[PDB]
Amino acid sequence: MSFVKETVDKLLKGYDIRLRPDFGGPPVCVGMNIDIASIDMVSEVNMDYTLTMYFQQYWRDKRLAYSGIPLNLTLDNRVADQLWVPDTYFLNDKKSFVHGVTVKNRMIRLHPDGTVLYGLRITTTAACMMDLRRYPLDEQNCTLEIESYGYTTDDIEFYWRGGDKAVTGVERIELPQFSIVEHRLVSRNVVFATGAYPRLSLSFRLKRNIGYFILQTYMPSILITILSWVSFWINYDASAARVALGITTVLTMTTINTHLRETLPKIPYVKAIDMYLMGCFVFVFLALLEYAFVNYIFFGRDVNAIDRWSRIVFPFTFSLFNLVYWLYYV
Amino acid sequence: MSFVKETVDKLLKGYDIRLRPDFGGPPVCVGMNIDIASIDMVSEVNMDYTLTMYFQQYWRDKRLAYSGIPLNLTLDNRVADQLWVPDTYFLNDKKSFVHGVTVKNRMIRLHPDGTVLYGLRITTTAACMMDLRRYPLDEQNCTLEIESYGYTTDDIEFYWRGGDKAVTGVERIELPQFSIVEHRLVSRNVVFATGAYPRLSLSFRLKRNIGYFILQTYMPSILITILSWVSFWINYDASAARVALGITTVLTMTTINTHLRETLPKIPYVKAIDMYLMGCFVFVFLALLEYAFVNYIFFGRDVNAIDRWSRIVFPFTFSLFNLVYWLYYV
Amino acid sequence: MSFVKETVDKLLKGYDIRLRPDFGGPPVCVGMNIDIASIDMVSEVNMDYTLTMYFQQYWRDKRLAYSGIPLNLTLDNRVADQLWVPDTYFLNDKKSFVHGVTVKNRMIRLHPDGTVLYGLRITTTAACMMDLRRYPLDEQNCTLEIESYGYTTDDIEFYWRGGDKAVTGVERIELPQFSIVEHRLVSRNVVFATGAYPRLSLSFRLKRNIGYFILQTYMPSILITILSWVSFWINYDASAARVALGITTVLTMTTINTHLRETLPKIPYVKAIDMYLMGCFVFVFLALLEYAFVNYIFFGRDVNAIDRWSRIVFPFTFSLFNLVYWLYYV
Amino acid sequence: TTVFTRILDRLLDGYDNRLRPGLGERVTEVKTDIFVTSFGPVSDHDMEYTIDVFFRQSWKDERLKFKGPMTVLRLNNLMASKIWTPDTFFHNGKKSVAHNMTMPNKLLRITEDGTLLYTMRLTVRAECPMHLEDFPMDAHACPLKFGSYAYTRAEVVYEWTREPARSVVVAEDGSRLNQYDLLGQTVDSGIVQSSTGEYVVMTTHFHLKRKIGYFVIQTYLPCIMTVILSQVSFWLNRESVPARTVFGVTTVLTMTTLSISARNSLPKVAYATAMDWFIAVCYAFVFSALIEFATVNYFTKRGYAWDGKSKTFNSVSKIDRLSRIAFPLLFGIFNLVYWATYL
Amino acid sequence: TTVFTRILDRLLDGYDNRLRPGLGERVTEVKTDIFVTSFGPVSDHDMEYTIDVFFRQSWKDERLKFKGPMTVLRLNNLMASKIWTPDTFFHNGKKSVAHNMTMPNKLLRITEDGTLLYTMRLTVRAECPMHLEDFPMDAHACPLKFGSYAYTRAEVVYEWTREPARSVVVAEDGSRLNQYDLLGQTVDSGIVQSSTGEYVVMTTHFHLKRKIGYFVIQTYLPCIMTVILSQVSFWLNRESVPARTVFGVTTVLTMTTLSISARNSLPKVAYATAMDWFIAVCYAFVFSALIEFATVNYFTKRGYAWDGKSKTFNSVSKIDRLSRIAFPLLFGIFNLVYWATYL
Ligand SMILES: *[C@@H]1O[C@H](CO)[C@@H](O[C@@H]2O[C@H](CO)[C@@H](O[C@@H]3O[C@H](CO[C@H]4O[C@H](CO)[C@@H](O)[C@H](O)[C@@H]4O)[C@@H](O)[C@H](O[C@H]4O[C@H](CO)[C@@H](O)[C@H](O)[C@@H]4O)[C@@H]3O)[C@H](O)[C@H]2NC(C)=O)[C@H](O)[C@H]1NC(C)=O
Ligand SMILES: *[C@@H]1O[C@H](CO)[C@@H](O[C@@H]2O[C@H](CO)[C@@H](O[C@@H]3O[C@H](CO[C@H]4O[C@H](CO)[C@@H](O)[C@H](O)[C@@H]4O)[C@@H](O)[C@H](O[C@H]4O[C@H](CO)[C@@H](O)[C@H](O)[C@@H]4O)[C@@H]3O)[C@H](O)[C@H]2NC(C)=O)[C@H](O)[C@H]1NC(C)=O
Ligand SMILES: *[C@@H]1O[C@H](CO)[C@@H](O[C@@H]2O[C@H](CO)[C@@H](O[C@@H]3O[C@H](CO[C@H]4O[C@H](CO)[C@@H](O)[C@H](O)[C@@H]4O)[C@@H](O)[C@H](O[C@H]4O[C@H](CO)[C@@H](O)[C@H](O)[C@@H]4O)[C@@H]3O)[C@H](O)[C@H]2NC(C)=O)[C@H](O)[C@H]1NC(C)=O
Ligand SMILES: *[C@@H]1O[C@H](CO)[C@@H](O[C@@H]2O[C@H](CO)[C@@H](O[C@@H]3O[C@H](CO[C@H]4O[C@H](CO)[C@@H](O)[C@H](O)[C@@H]4O)[C@@H](O)[C@H](O[C@H]4O[C@H](CO)[C@@H](O)[C@H](O)[C@@H]4O)[C@@H]3O)[C@H](O)[C@H]2NC(C)=O)[C@H](O)[C@H]1NC(C)=O
Ligand SMILES: CCCCCCCC(=O)OC[C@H](COP(=O)(O)O[C@@H]1[C@H](O)[C@H](O)[C@@H](OP(=O)(O)O)[C@H](OP(=O)(O)O)[C@H]1O)OC(=O)CCCCCCC
Ligand SMILES: CCCCCCCC(=O)OC[C@H](COP(=O)(O)O[C@@H]1[C@H](O)[C@H](O)[C@@H](OP(=O)(O)O)[C@H](OP(=O)(O)O)[C@H]1O)OC(=O)CCCCCCC
Ligand SMILES: *[C@@H]1O[C@H](CO)[C@@H](O[C@@H]2O[C@H](CO)[C@@H](O)[C@H](O)[C@H]2NC(C)=O)[C@H](O)[C@H]1NC(C)=O
Repeated sequence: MSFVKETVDKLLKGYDIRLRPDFGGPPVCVGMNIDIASIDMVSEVNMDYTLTMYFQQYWRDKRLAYSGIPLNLTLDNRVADQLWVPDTYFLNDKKSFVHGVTVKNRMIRLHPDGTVLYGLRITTTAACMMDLRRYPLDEQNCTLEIESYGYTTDDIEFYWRGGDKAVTGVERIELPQFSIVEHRLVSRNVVFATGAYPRLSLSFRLKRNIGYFILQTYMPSILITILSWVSFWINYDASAARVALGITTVLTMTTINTHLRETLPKIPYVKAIDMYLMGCFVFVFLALLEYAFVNYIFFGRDVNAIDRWSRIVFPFTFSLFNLVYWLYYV
Repeated sequence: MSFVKETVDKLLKGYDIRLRPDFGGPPVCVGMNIDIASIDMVSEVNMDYTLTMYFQQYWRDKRLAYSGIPLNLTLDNRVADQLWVPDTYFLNDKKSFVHGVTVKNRMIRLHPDGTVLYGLRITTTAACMMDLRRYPLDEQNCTLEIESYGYTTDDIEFYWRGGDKAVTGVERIELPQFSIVEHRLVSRNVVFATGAYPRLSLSFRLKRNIGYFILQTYMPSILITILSWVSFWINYDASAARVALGITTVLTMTTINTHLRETLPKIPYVKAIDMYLMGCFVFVFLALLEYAFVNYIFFGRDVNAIDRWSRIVFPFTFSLFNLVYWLYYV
Repeated sequence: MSFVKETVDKLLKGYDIRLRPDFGGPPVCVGMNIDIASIDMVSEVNMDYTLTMYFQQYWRDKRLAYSGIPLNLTLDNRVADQLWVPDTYFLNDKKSFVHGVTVKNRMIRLHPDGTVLYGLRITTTAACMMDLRRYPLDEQNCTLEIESYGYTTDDIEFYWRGGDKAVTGVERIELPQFSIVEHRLVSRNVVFATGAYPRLSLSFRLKRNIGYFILQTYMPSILITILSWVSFWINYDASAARVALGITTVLTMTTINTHLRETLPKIPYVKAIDMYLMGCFVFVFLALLEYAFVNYIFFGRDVNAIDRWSRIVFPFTFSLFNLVYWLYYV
Repeated sequence: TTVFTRILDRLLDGYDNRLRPGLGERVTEVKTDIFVTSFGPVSDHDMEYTIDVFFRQSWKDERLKFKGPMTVLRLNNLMASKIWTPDTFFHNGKKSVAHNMTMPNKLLRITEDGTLLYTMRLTVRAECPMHLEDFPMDAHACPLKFGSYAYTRAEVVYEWTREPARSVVVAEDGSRLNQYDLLGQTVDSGIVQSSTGEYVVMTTHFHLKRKIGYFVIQTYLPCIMTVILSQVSFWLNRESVPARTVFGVTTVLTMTTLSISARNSLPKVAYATAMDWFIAVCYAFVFSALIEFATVNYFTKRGYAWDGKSKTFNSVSKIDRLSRIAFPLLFGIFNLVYWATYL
Repeated sequence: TTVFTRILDRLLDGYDNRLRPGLGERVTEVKTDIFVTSFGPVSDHDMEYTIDVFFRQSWKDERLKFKGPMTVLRLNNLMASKIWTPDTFFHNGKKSVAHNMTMPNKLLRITEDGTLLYTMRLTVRAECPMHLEDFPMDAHACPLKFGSYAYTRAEVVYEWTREPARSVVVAEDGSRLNQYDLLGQTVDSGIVQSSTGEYVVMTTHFHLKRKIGYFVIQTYLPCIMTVILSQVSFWLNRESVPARTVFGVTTVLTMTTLSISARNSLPKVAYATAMDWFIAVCYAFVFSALIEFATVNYFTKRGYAWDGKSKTFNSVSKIDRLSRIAFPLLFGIFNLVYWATYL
């Protein structure tokens, strides 16, 4: 055990953590792979998502090569403070942390040739600007940008270790509201005022689950809309009954819209849910407005003809609206 | 690498982080430039906005001059804790932090002539006192005040490094609710009881997007107000129908007003949204009063004239009210 | 100050923080007293309360005895990190912190004989399981359990310094929702697998105030119930008036329960508030159902007897229900 | 104290805390047990639960053997950080808390033989994936998995201090659950393979069953009473059109209010739970009650009701007479099928 | 800069930051003043307020005398933590933040005489107990007390730097209040005795007056306009029973909705405030209006209204004729008595 202890002491004796490997030489190549433990929250209100992952980085540091020990030295995570590590950060993250119970979830594993394995368990909230025009029939694309903060491409280069197999665990992920249609790994360079920087991107394509919205949002609106047509089958002279049905369904539609509208942030552009809810709101609005013409055209001055046609036009026009809507968004 | 390692150790040996460059001599000029990443939030309730940026400080320190190396030393971020850095703070900042995953989002770059470039990736929530009288048709001016905490202009000077180009990334800002109309850079000296302190200010002007409030707030109120006029076309003897319509519109209007009370702040004065809702509330209130006068003038004591007269004046006066409202605010 | 500096440095020379006073000898006796500053919050939803206090601990350490200075040496609070302090913790605390503005709210005061006074200003959110069956007419017993994490009674013993006068400031506590009825101090030795641990418990008995609930819960429910009886005084033939009165009271009663559904917690069993609301809901349900029986007997298959008798039985039985409810719960 | 102090300073002499005991020589065996002081609240919205535990770890380090008057030493919080301890973490943990009031809530003991007992007090938030198809009559097994983050099974293996059933102990006053009952737990262990190698994983499942009383008084009873109230319209005379229209339409608005609120407490899942079907069927009944009157009113001939002293009058609808039986019976049957299926 | 560097090292030569100046020799006199950059929001629910200050403390430490080219030195944040500073704390503070972005927001200036100026930028949440019986027409004096945590008045005494009135300064743009007006401030000092000894306390009271325009447009006007609406029922004919029953009952529901929400903003206090009495009276007026019609309907004979041409018809209720005057007048009187009392 002391032989190993002496070896580790030698490596860190005179070790300069302020200098990257091969300082002034060819850029150090850093390979990364990720194991995704879970995706926890995907919030439209905050336009972000939470991600718990195992984040591994591989690079070769000749200063950390050792011989005579036919084993890979897994060391206490507190040794990471005594080594050079890439200044990797997540360009689009909002808030992130490394877990610290019972100790900091950090791993340092050395290999004889000088390869360093640096693993972290990270929960990161990352910004995902979502396009909600087709919501809730929408498909999103959320990314995770991995870039070096200080070092340019002359000093550090990134690559996915293992190609398209560099990210695992995606198939096992279960989201209460989305399905992972696909994921991609990209590698590129980004040019700033201070120089070019290496970039690694991980992106997912998310398709939203529509079944939930049918029971919560679409179904109550559909039934109230059908209810508003009950007015067309009541006698023209039942003013109290037809107004009470008409005005209470208009109230009901507002009730439906209000306690649903708090599920979405203040996003001012037209969405798929808005068009359907407003389509049904216009219909109930017209059903109550239709009786104004019916009542006036009898008492103020044929009457059954207008109601008779409404018994067909309103069901027909609503089906035409539904056909156009679903085809356009599906 | 040993040559550079000894070069750096030479600089820090005898270095005094407690003294500013040219201490007791001419003030140290610190140049600043900001690369804005995003404005995550702008909250009226808390009256603040969240800003993510790369905050860079640029000054000259003769004690860090190095010779023989024709390169700009990019060092590990941990070396920043061993140098002198300005005591810059954000005056109107409520809460802020430097991102710390995977490492501290901090950058130090040295130059041969002793010039230090110091970059930080900062998320800050800055206080923004808002004038919401024209809300939601309001235009806000939210600033960031940059100052030295414990140095005066006899010791430190601030300037925007690059003139009007010292701030970039404004076109990157994607606020769902606002649009960045303009930004300015201001340099001024702030005089307190303790002395005069250099000050730099970055300010944005925000114009709120109105489309959401048209669909969500204004349009329902317009349709309910129109619905209240359906009473004028019903028989004067349909008391149950006309009272139920009128009273339920009042209840509906309160529902819009009361639920709007929870999302909006406790700002105790009349705003643009209040004037439209109160205008629409008065119109539906008067329509309910209109039938009461019709009902009273008939049974308590003409009747058809009032309904005929109300069918024109109410739609006309509401259109005039809208015309005066939108001209005075758009 | 020269002599004092020598004495202080002498005590800490060779001082071993890792060892308790009289380590390997008789147990160290730690006297405690608490000065409560405020009980900020008591939340039924989170099942916890917030307590700010001044927490003093007294013990004798012969390693810290000093002579020749006829003064009690109050030392900068940072010296506490250099001394041995008890490993005291609160067994039922959820979130707690020591205040740290302007400096750490901590005190060390040495005495010539070696007595150490160690005081902290702590704000702790402590878990308090609550039996809310009699809510809002309930009395709660919240506690604070003080234990040594590591040592056993062979090593450390706790006692209340000053007996029942150990805790002060209780009489000055004002809570908007509760009133402190009593407090007790208990000393006991909790037993686990590891061994016996010293324990001190400070407990308060809270009796909830009823004024808020009378105006917010009981009074609206009572008035709606009395309003439902108005139907008994309307003609049986006025079906539109009596049904609208009856069903709107049912709707109103659910409005109270649903709006108080979100303020109240998710505690799934029958509480006192539930019984009163359920009782009132049954009375208004029966008043509406009473007219259904009146309508069916007249139109379907005397009639005035049911209404005349309902004008007495319903007010009487509600009074009888109230008498039983209030006597049982008060 | 001086004699004792020298032993401590000697213990860590030449001691490297970066190397596990028996490095390159054998497998470090860690014996663990848990004492749950309070099984905290469970959150359906976040699909997580809180748990307060005394996490006890035990292992052997020959480098820490000592001789002296005492056979057991209770180390300070500072000593535990000077020596090597297992890097145990929770696999499904979300945001755990190590309590630091007033001092670090840790304890390290050493026996003369070199056996280390190491305890800490933690509040752990952990992932509990919930299949809520039978909600609110559902049961779940919330897991708690832990192991070494960095050391593979060839280096560090975990085990339970005693029999696995007796290794996870819950305090008698530990249940901090408002809506669940802690039926019990099962204790197991296994192996997990990842990109960095194979690791020993110690697992514990807490079996929870949801209390239904909240949803009966909040959701089921109002929904049942609303359905009953919709059927009370069948006993009103057919000629009271405004009264039976208000009756039916306002019962529909009550179901809409109840249906929306019930979902908002649920996490945003996209399948039908048990409560969804009950609400959907109740919605259909209340919907069908207003459609039934639409049919009755379509065959009413006279706008006036029976005057009480008999000009012809409308007969009592045969649709109403059958609905007074069919609707209560079908709803009664539906409740037996629903409640027997899920209970 | 070498000459300057040497002086700094010599200063802290043998300096003991654990001992206050003049320990065992005299009483340390700390001179304090506060500059309020922003008087943050006030939370009625939590009964606290936020205040952003520049907290300046000044005292003399003869151990830090120096001689050199300059007469005043500005010390970096690292130097301030190396010396002895007062252990000042806020007695009624709940959670305070010493900002640390980008660097520590502290400042230590030393004059050759040995005088130290020590400023820090703080955000303080403080307890402000409120007597809300006059709410929303209530005024409060929110306090801000501070002193030494560990040093008794025999060791450390605090004084204001200049005239107590001029020692606390509020920046012109410093008002960050939404619903309050900062009327002014009174600055005092005194002695508070506790279990550990007598301590000096510096106190500042900020006199706040609540802005009422919010509750007038959110609560008072809807309540007043609903009460007026309930009285509009008096002008309908007595034969329209469904209309006047719907009218009266929905105004009761509106009062219930207004009463429930108005108290949600208020902290859960068990006494009656100025808004509760106004709402209770409005509730009684709306309740009585529906009871008024119940009495009118009891004395109605004919179920048909006046035909409009002329068989007998009901006469306009004498209860209605009087209620059209008494109800508006009594509410008018109540408003004058109510507003004149609290305004
Ligand atoms: C979510 O949305 C993001 C965009 O915001 C998508 O990301 C884009 O993904 C595409 C691939 O689907 C990327 O396009 C590819 O870029 C590769 C890298 O380009 C860099 O390196 C090359 C040299 O290798 C340089 O020439 C170039 O300037 C860059 O520096 C290319 O190698 C790829 O080439 C492929 O296509 C070409 C033809 O176009 C072939 O000739 C090649 O052989 C090869 O097949 C390709 O162009 C794109 O760069 C990404 N954009 C960003 C901003 O990262 C995500 O894909 C999307 N998520 C999902 C799930 O759809
Ligand atoms: C949001 O609202 C803030 C205010 O709350 C606006 O900030 C103000 O912006 C204006 C410019 O639009 C500033 O006015 C300019 O100030 C400069 C700095 O003044 C200091 O330094 C000079 C010496 O250089 C001193 O004399 C002076 O006392 C200060 O110490 C001036 O240099 C500018 O002068 C220019 O215009 C004048 C004519 O007005 C010419 O005579 C000059 O030659 C020169 O061209 C000018 O006065 C103002 O100071 C800012 N106020 C604050 C508090 O920062 C934001 O602009 C606004 N946001 C948006 C988007 O509009
Ligand atoms: C909130 O609810 C908690 C319980 O959940 C209450 O706490 C209990 O309080 C009672 C007193 O009111 C405690 O009973 C007392 O316990 C003392 C300690 O017992 C320990 O030590 C003895 C040996 O000395 C052991 O046998 C025992 O097992 C314990 O280890 C006793 O010393 C007390 O006895 C004294 O009084 C009795 C009369 O009451 C005399 O007969 C005795 O001679 C002696 O003078 C007494 O038994 C009880 O232990 C507490 N329980 C817990 C769990 O702490 C709180 O009181 C309640 N809050 C309020 C405000 O009421
Ligand atoms: C402004 O103020 C903020 C706090 O409000 C400071 O942030 C703190 O910075 C210090 C110094 O870097 C941190 O202390 C260090 O913590 C390391 C461990 O941190 C991890 O674990 C903790 C929990 O235990 C987490 O809270 C944290 O997020 C990390 O996950 C230690 O390893 C460090 O010790 C090492 O360095 C010291 C240096 O003296 C050596 O003595 C040690 O031997 C060892 O090598 C160190 O203790 C502190 O954790 C930070 N707090 C927070 C909340 O993040 C800013 O630094 C400060 N800014 C300036 C300019 O001073
Ligand atoms: C969702 C249900 C939809 C049902 C749709 C049902 C559609 C349908 O068929 O309606 C016609 C009839 C209406 O019955 P109902 O009794 O209401 O109507 C009577 C019927 O029209 C008689 O023919 C009339 O006598 P007459 O000969 O004119 O002198 C009588 O006049 P009056 O003497 O009273 O003035 C009417 O009242 O109903 C059934 O036959 C089904 C009963 C069982 C229905 C069971 C339903 C479960
Ligand atoms: C809170 C109210 C409590 C009321 C308690 C009960 C108070 C009480 O006694 O009411 C009944 C009485 C009359 O009520 P009202 O005028 O509405 O009823 C008329 C009355 O019954 C006449 O006697 C009838 O004529 P007739 O002679 O039969 O031919 C007439 O019928 P018709 O001619 O139209 O066909 C009825 O309409 O009202 C008062 O004295 C009001 C006093 C001031 C009340 C001031 C209240 C503020
Ligand atoms: C140091 O503290 C001790 C304890 O508080 C002081 O002893 C007290 O002296 C007063 C003198 O009137 C007595 O009335 C108390 O009963 C003593 N307390 C105890 C616990 O014995 C002591 O005086 C303090 N030292 C100085 C110099 O003030």
